[PDB]
Order: sequence, then C-alpha cells, then structure tokens
Amino acid sequence: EVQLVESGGGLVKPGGSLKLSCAASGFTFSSYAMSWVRQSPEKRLEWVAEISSGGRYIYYSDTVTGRFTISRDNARNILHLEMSSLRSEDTAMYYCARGEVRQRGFDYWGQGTTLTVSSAKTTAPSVYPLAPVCGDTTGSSVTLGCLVKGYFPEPVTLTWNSGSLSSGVHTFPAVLQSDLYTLSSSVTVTSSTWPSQSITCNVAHPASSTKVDKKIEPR
Amino acid sequence: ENVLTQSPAIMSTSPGEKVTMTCRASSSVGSSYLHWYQQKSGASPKLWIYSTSNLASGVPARFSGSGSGTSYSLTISSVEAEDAATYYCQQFSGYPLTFGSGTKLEMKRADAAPTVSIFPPSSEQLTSGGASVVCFLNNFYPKDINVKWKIDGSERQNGVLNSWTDQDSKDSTYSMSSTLTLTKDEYERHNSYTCEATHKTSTSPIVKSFNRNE
Amino acid sequence: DERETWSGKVDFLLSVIGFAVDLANVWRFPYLCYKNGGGAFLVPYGIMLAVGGIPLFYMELALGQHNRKGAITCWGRLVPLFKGIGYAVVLIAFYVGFYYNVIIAWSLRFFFASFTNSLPWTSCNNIWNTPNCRPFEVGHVEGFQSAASEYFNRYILELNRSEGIHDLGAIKWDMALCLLIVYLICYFSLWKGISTSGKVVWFTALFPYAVLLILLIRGLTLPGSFLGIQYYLTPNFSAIYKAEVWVDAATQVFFSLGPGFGVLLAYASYNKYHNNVYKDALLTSFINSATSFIAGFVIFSVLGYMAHTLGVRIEDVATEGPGLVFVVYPAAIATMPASTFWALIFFMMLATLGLDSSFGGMEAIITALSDEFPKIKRNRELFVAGLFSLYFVVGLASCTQGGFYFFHLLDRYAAGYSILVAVFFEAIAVSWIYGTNRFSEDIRDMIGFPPGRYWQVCWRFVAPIFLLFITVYGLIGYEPLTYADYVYPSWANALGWCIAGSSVVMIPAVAIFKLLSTPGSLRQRFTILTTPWRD
Ligand SMILES: CC(C)CCC[C@@H](C)[C@H]1CC[C@H]2[C@@H]3CC=C4C[C@@H](OC(=O)CCC(=O)O)CC[C@]4(C)[C@H]3CC[C@]12C
Ligand SMILES: CC(C)CCC[C@@H](C)[C@H]1CC[C@H]2[C@@H]3CC=C4C[C@@H](O)CC[C@]4(C)[C@H]3CC[C@]12C
Ligand SMILES: OC[C@H]1O[C@H](O[C@H]2[C@H](O)[C@@H](O)[C@H](O)O[C@@H]2CO)[C@H](O)[C@@H](O)[C@@H]1O
Ligand SMILES: OC[C@H]1O[C@H](O[C@H]2[C@H](O)[C@@H](O)[C@H](O)O[C@@H]2CO)[C@H](O)[C@@H](O)[C@@H]1O
Ligand SMILES: OC[C@H]1O[C@H](O[C@H]2[C@H](O)[C@@H](O)[C@H](O)O[C@@H]2CO)[C@H](O)[C@@H](O)[C@@H]1O
Ligand SMILES: OC[C@H]1O[C@H](O[C@H]2[C@H](O)[C@@H](O)[C@H](O)O[C@@H]2CO)[C@H](O)[C@@H](O)[C@@H]1O
Ligand SMILES: OC[C@H]1O[C@H](O[C@H]2[C@H](O)[C@@H](O)[C@H](O)O[C@@H]2CO)[C@H](O)[C@@H](O)[C@@H]1O
Ligand SMILES: *[C@@H]1O[C@H](CO)[C@@H](O)[C@H](O)[C@H]1NC(C)=O
Ligand SMILES: NCCc1ccc(Cl)c(Cl)c1
Ligand SMILES: [Cl-]
Ligand code: NA
Ligand code: NA
Repeated sequence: EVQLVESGGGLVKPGGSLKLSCAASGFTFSSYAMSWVRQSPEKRLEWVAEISSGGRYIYYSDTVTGRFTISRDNARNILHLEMSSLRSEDTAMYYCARGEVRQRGFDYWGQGTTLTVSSAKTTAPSVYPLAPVCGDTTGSSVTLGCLVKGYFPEPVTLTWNSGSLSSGVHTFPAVLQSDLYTLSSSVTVTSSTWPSQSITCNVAHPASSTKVDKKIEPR
Repeated sequence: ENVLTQSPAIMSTSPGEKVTMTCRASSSVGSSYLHWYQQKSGASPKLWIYSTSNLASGVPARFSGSGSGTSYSLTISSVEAEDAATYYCQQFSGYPLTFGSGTKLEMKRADAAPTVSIFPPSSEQLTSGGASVVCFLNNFYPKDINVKWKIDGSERQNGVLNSWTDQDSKDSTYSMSSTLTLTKDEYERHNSYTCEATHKTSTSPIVKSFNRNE
Repeated sequence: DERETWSGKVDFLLSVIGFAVDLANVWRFPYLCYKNGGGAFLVPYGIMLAVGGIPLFYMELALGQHNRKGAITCWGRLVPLFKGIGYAVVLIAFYVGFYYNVIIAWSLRFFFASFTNSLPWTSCNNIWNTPNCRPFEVGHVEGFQSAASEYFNRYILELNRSEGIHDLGAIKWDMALCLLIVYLICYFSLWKGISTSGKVVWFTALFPYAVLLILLIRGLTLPGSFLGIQYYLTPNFSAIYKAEVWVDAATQVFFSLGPGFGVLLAYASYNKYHNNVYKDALLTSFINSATSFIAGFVIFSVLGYMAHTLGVRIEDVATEGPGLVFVVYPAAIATMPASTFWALIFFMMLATLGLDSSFGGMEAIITALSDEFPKIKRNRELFVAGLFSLYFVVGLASCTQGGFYFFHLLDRYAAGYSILVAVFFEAIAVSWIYGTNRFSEDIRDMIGFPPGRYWQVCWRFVAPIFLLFITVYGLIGYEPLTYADYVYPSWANALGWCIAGSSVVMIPAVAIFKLLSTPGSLRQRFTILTTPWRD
C-alpha cells in the first residue's frame, strides 16, 4: 500500500549543497505532514525538520536550522529537503517519514538514502584473494576469503559466485581508517567442493564504476 | 531540547524471558505524545508503540508499554529471536522532536569457541607495494574477543583493523575480521606470522600461525 | 610524655596540605561547578565549606594537637564511651587504602606508557581497538567509544574481558608492578615515621602546583580556551534551589578537607602544644579550596579547546572521576604540540596528588595503632611492612581484569556518608558530652585565645544539623550501584553496605561494650565513661 522512497544523496565536500527527494504513494499525500529523520554512523536517530500537510507550518532542529530548507510538492506527491553549507557532522542516512498525527507518531518510513560529507575523494577498491596456507589443513570444512581494501565511499556489493551460495558466508562491515574503507568476507565450504569447483568473489563499487569478479587460486 | 535517555544500552536475553527497557526524559512528556520504534539491523525503523500504550499494526500482543511524565518503559512478555532489534522511544510533546538513545536487544545462547583461520598476503597486493595479513574468527559467543598480532615472537599492535559482524539470524554466533597491514618490504623481512583467538571459551589462546617457508 | 615532633613547621603544613589536596580537587570540583552552574555553585560550596567544612577541619587539628595522641587513643581519653569513634574513623582509612592506591598506580602506568612521541590513545588503528572506535568523543553511551576510552578500557584495565565483579579474570602483572611501586613509595616515606615523612611531602605536596602552573599557561594559550572557562564559572544562580547541589557541596567540602579519617588527628598529634593550630587550619583550608578553583580553569581551558578545535560537544567532554584524567584530558593532550611533555608531567602530577594524600591515610592507621599498642611503636618498620603487604595482596584484586568493578565498589561504599555520621558523632561528642566550654578552654591554653563563638555555634548546632539532615537526604536518593551499562548484583551492593557500616557500627559497639564492662551503677558507669583522662 503506502510506500516511501528516498532518492538523491551521495558524496559531497564540506561547504557544498545538495537536495534530497522523497517519493510518496499509496495514500493521499496532501493529507499528511512529513518529516526528515537522519541516523548517524553511530546509529542515533535525530529529527531534522517537519513540514505540514499544506506546507504552511515548518519546524527545524537547532542544528540544521537555516542551512536546510524543507519543501513540498503535493501535485506530484514529492517531498524535498534542500541543504547548504554542509558539514562533516551532517553525515547520516536520511529517512522520509510521516508524521501527520502527533499522538500516533511516525507510522511510515522509507528505505532511506545515504549522504556522505567529507573532503576525501572517490577511489576504487582493490580486491584480494584469501588462499589458505599450502598443504597443512585437511578437514570437513575449509574457509576462503575476499579482501576489499582502500575504497571510498560506501557502499560496496560483495557476493560469492554471483550470489549462488549465501550459506556459510560472513561479510564484515567496512571500517573507515584515514579516509579509506576496508571490507573483507569469509566463506566456509566442504573440502569436496573446493577446489573441485570454481569459487569467485564478486565485488561492486558503483561510485568508482568498479566491477570486479575474481576467483581464488591456491597458488 | 528535551533529551530522552534509554537504558540499558545493550541487553542480552534468552527466548521466553521477559525484558524491560526504560526511557527517561529531562523534561516532562505527555503520556499521549510518547512512542516506541523497533529497527531491525540494516533496515528502516518501524512504529511499534504509540501513546505509551497502544501497539501499532502488526505488533504481537507480547509487546507492552507504560509510564508517565519523565519515566516510561517498554516490556516484552515472552521474548523471541524475531524480536531482536534496537528500540527507540520518542517524544512529540514539543519541538525539536527527539529520539531516545535506544536499547539494543541481542539474543543469548550457549558459548561457542571461535573457528580461526589465518591467511598470508595476496601476491597481487605484494606487487602493489603493500602486504596485509588477514585473520578470521567465526561463529562464537559472546561477541567480545581479543587478538594479538605477532610477526615474530614479538607482538605488533599498530596498523590493525578489526571488524565485528552482526548477530547471525540462525545460530546467533558472531565473527571477527582482523587485518594487520604492512609494507611489501616490512612483510618480506620476517617469515612466521601468528594470529590468535583469546576468548571466554578457553584459558589458552587459539593460535593460528603461518610461515613464508611453505 | 616525650613524643616526636615535626623536624620543621613546614613539615606539618605540607603534610596536611598534601593530604588535603588530592585528585578530588581536579576530578570533581571543576565538574561540580559546571553541572551546578559555575560561580553560583561557589555559594553553596562556600556556605557549606564555611559552616560545615572548616570548623570540623579546625576541630580535628585542635583535638589532635591538644590530646597529643593517635585517632583511637584520642577519643578514648576524651569520651571513653564514644571511643568506638576512634575505631570507626581508623578502619575507614583502612578501607580507603585498598581502592585508592590503584589510582596512583594508574597514574604511573600511564606515566610509563608515556615515553614515546606517538601516544597509544591517539588513533583507532591498534589491536585493542574496535570497529566502533571514534577519534575523540561521540556520545556516549552507547556502543561507540573513543581512542582514549578504548585504550584505557580495552587495554590498560582490560575491563572488556570481564562480565562483572563476579569474574575478576586474570591478574595484570604490569599493574601489579605499578601497584607494588606505589606501595613501595608509600613504604619508604613512612619507613622512619614523620622524620622522613615530614620532608618527603616537600615534593608530593609542592610538585602538583608546578605542573598545575604549566598546564594552566598551556591551557589558556589554546584556541577556545575562554569558551571552556565559560562553562566553568558561568553564574547561573538558579542551581541553589536543588536539594542535591547542597549535598554535593557538603560531601565535596568534607571529602576535600578530609576530616573524619583520623588523619588530621594523627598529623596534629605530633604538633607542639603551644603551636597555633587556628592559623594552620585557616591557611590549609584556603590553599585546598584555592587549588580546586585553580584546577577548574586548568581542566576547562583544555575542555574548551576540545569543544572548539576538536569538534566535540562540551556536554560529552565534561566528566568527573578517572574518566576525565585517564581518557578525556589525555585525548586533548594528544592533539597539541609537544604532547609527550604534557602527558608525562600530568600523570606524574596525578601520582604526586594521590601519594601525599594516601600518606595521611596510612599514617592515621599507624599512629592510631602505635599509641594503642606500644609493641608496634618499637617494631614500626616491621609493622608497616605487613600492613602494606596486606594492602598489596588484597590490592591484587584491583590489578585483575575486572579490577575496576572492584575499585568502583569501594570508591562508592568504602568511605562515604559514614564520614558524615562519623564526623557527626565527633561534633556531638565534643560539643555536648565533652562539652564546648571545656574544649574552648583547651584551645585557650594552647594558642592563647578561646575560639570565637562563631566556631562554637558551628560545632554545637550548625554542623550536626547540616550533617544529620544532608546525610539523610543522601539515603533518599540512593541508587543501587551501577557502572555504565553494567548493574551490580544485589549481593554486591550488600557487601558494600557491610564495609560502610562496619565502621559506623563501632560507635554503638564499643559504647555498649565498655558500658557493660565497667563495675558500678548504670548511671555511675555512664559517668565513668564520660570523664576525660585526668578528670
Ligand atoms: C577560595 C575560594 C574559591 C573559596 C574561599 C571561601 C572563603 C572566602 C570563605 C569560606 C570560609 C569563610 C570563613 C569561615 C570562618 C570565619 C568567621 C569569622 O571568624 C571570626 O569570628 C574571627 C576569628 C577569631 O578571632 O576567632 C571571620 C570570617 C571567617 C574567617 C570566614 C572568611 C571567608 C571564608 C574564608
Ligand atoms: C596556583 C598555582 C599556579 C601557584 C601555586 C604556587 C605554590 C608554590 C604556592 C601556593 C601555596 C603556597 C604554600 C602555602 C603556604 C606555605 C606555608 C609556609 O610556611 C611554607 C611555604 C608554603 C607551603 C607555600 C609555598 C608556596 C605555595 C605552595
Ligand atoms: O608491553 C611491553 C611494554 O611496553 C608496552 O607498550 C609500549 C611499548 O613502548 C611498545 O609496546 C609500544 O611502543 O607501545 C607502548 C608505548 O610505545 C606497555 O608500556 C607495557 O605493556 C610494557 O611497559
Ligand atoms: O622506542 C623507539 C622510539 O620510537 C618509539 O615509537 C615507535 C618506535 O619505532 C618503536 O618503539 C615502536 O615501533 O613503536 C613506535 C612505532 O614504530 C617511541 O616514540 C619511543 O620509544 C622512541 O622515541
Ligand atoms: O592481559 C595482558 C596479557 O598478558 C597478561 O600477563 C601475562 C600473560 O600470561 C601473557 O600475556 C604472557 O604469557 O605473560 C604476561 C606477563 O608477562 C595477561 O595475564 C594475559 O592474559 C594477556 O595475554
Ligand atoms: O568465581 C570466579 C572464578 O574465577 C575467579 O578468578 C580466578 C579463578 O581461579 C579462575 O577464574 C581462574 O583460573 O583464575 C582466576 C584468577 O587468575 C575466582 O577466583 C575463582 O574462584 C572462580 O573460578
Ligand atoms: O547516595 C549515597 C551513596 O552514594 C554516595 O556517593 C555519591 C553518589 O554519587 C550518590 O550516591 C550520591 O549523590 O551521593 C554521593 C555524591 O553526592 C555516598 O558517598 C555513599 O556512601 C552512599 O552509599
Ligand atoms: C611529535 O611529532 C610531531 C609531528 O612530527 C611534532 O609536531 C611534535 O613536536 C613531536 N613531539 C615530540 C615531543 O617530539
Ligand atoms: N581525598 C582526601 C581524603 C583522603 C585521601 C586519601 C586517603 Cl587514603 C584517605 Cl584515608 C583520605
Ligand atoms: Cl574542593
Ligand atoms: Na581535596
Ligand atoms: Na595529595
């Protein structure tokens, strides 16, 4: 029924300006007040702004006040947030929610769009294979790995064999160290499967237009 | 600003047990204006409880809430694995609107020893000038775990990236990725590198060591 | 009749100044002013300090010098019925020594770790670090610590390897060595008694002021330094309305001046009879409170520096206790140039702040037991050896992985609110049973003049009233002990109450004991117990 989809957002440099949009459907849009809620990388929820049903009543947080401008189009059913002079602490995932009735809270949220503000610049990731030590271990199970290092910004898409085997796969979240992300992954499978079959690590980093599929060779 | 502090920050619970999280406001809040939100990992938040009492649509009867003024609480009669999430209380009484600190509910299971695997630097990386040793610790409980890095009998602390995973939706165990980064030079100067698992499951550390000899 | 005295007048002053001025001056008072709305907090602090704090500080130094005996024997010769007070006061200092010296050990441990240009608490790329590690100060809680926080929690303490006080874990031997070094320093200072102890405090008491001056200049020389001073002294006077701000000022004023530990009683016992205590009491009281006020600028000048250049909320960088000195402050030090220098003198100052304070605590026990048991006096070298050995062995619990949970328990229960009831009985016993007029008659014979009626009113009325009532309102706001996200078990809270009560219960304990021991009529046995030494 009701659906909310946040668009826009991405890497912006400090002082820059960007505007985010929220697509609304499944309900009468002019009848519900909307609000923008962002979630920091530390995962704390912070209300940004609220626009009325007619858009005649606006409220902002003291943090983003005057820098951010929340607009509304009831004709095309679109919610807008126009920012300016962005700062590094403005980095979060922005959610579109309603928001109409103050006593019942926000009953609908969107998928969300991610905004990253840093002076850092985009760089393609380097995917490396993880091959177990020569000889040595022989057992019922064996663990491989794929190391995605030195990329920015998030996110990246890592799958094994085009997403054929999702079982026994641990994909660790990236960790930002000195303006660079490092993401690894581990996959465990029976020794009868490998290397009697092809095991490849699929990594995708749309920011740099990087698509890399690479098999793990025992060499 | 009206601040909402939630406790506990993190809570471990066995399925079937009852759990209660508290939300306290700096300024008084109307019992009609306070709500609760449940957010599953990597997903969008969802309205859980509104007006301090009434459950939202789809929320099982196992959930409840109460309190008034500066004190409120959410309670689950019988906890289930599907109930594991981070819960956020909120107040609409006045602007600016403020979410609470949130309570992270994690399931608790039988202790499991980590399965440790060490890997040498890839050859394609060594050509790039860098060398990074990776060590995996998978499927263990609880989450807290510690890792030394030894390029020799000696230990090396600097230049290490650890990454914890989230709670497995099945076995409820965890995994850690520890990466020791070196230059293609510094790495080739030494041979035997050692990884470890220091965990509650053992008095002895779980050791994984490889040499460049093989 | 023949009892050793300070080899110099300054020996006693620096010994009392050294004992009075401690980490609490840096830890709390600056923080208290921030939360309580700045120079407006000076009012309740100053009011409670004037009526409650100083008069009792004056009373112990007076009682110690006049009766010329240790804490235990002193109350035995004053009000033999209340002699249990001397036991209650001493064994409190006995408890404190357990959890207090670990702070000095932490100071040394950070001091030892302080040789490098690259400080280990700077960035997040080390092994002890977690993916949730942040550069300076996000939140908290929850879940995301800092580089200075994770270094202290996940390495130094290794508290992350402990699930609570029930699990201590393995013993850290680098801390055990540090704790040993601490007790060793305490041992060779008190080794020969106040002979060496007197001239040792010339450093431990004075040194902190040297570093205080350096860090004061360096602190006000930094960007946004004035901004921190604002959060410090900004005068919101609406804070006086709250009930807790008065109990904090009271508990701070009492813990800062350190009456009721029997230390002032011991230290003053080595004074010459005709020496002027009233002058020493006033001077010492001022220097302590002044040191706190000064330290307030030192902390917030740096705290303001973090809220400007380091891009953090002053809300999250303002803290009391070890969290400030072992995490927040070092975090600010790590950024500024010549960081290795500031870190070294800072941690050294922390150690020199706790040492001379711990000295008084130890001496309070030794002097009190020595006057009671002459067998100890001749053997004193051997006595203090075993006592500290007990402290070290038991203190090994403080050196465990869950050691901080053990520390925070004693930091809570060991001595507090008991000192209030302990000091409450000291005031009542002196002003009522022993009597004020007889006490003022003593001071007249000593310094040449009787105490002004202002002092007598505080002793007899004000102090007991501003004690009994504030000590009561502290019990109303009582929270079962919890640290961070961890909540101490119900049995743990009970163990602390035994510790806090084991002293206070000595008051009625020895009271009833000596009451039934004395041959005579009940009223006569009462009179026997209310009569002083030669009276
Ligand atoms: C250093 C700052 C941050 C706080 C300092 C607080 C003082 C200014 C206040 C607290 C205690 C006060 C004193 C408490 C006791 C007395 C009462 C009164 O003493 C007498 O009656 C005369 C003395 C005598 O000869 O008996 C004269 C003021 C005086 C010294 C007060 C002077 C002002 C004092 C020092
Ligand atoms: C506040 C900071 C910056 C400056 C403090 C300077 C220090 C050196 C001052 C403050 C208090 C002073 C002490 C207070 C009074 C006495 C008693 C006297 O019989 C011996 C000197 C002695 C012990 C003083 C020595 C100098 C002293 C310690
Ligand atoms: O662990 C051995 C000793 O050094 C430790 O770490 C120090 C030391 O210099 C080295 O490990 C490295 O440089 O990090 C720090 C500071 O440089 C600790 O100081 C203690 O464990 C020991 O004293
Ligand atoms: O200890 C040697 C000097 O540098 C130290 O820090 C460095 C040093 O290379 C070594 O101790 C170890 O590797 O830790 C770091 C990084 O290499 C300290 O600064 C001091 O001990 C010395 O100045
Ligand atoms: O917790 C710090 C680590 O060392 C400590 O002390 C011991 C420990 O047995 C081990 O590191 C090593 O064998 O000796 C040191 C002292 O030399 C802890 O006891 C260990 O648990 C830790 O590994
Ligand atoms: O009840 C707590 C358990 O551990 C504590 O710590 C000891 C204990 O001997 C054991 O855990 C481990 O082998 O050593 C540590 C100290 O090194 C208690 O002392 C034990 O009674 C318990 O087993
Ligand atoms: O509340 C009395 C108990 O704790 C006190 O310690 C602190 C603590 O912050 C809090 O309990 C209350 O505010 O009193 C002081 C600070 O004002 C006492 O020191 C303890 O003896 C009591 O158990
Ligand atoms: C440490 O290194 C930094 C950066 O080179 C330098 O600015 C600082 O002066 C050094 N400090 C010391 C104490 O050597
Ligand atoms: N905080 C000054 C009071 C104090 C300080 C340390 C000790 Cl060990 C004692 Cl008993 C008393
Ligand atoms: Cl103070
Ligand atoms: Na003090
Ligand atoms: Na001191």
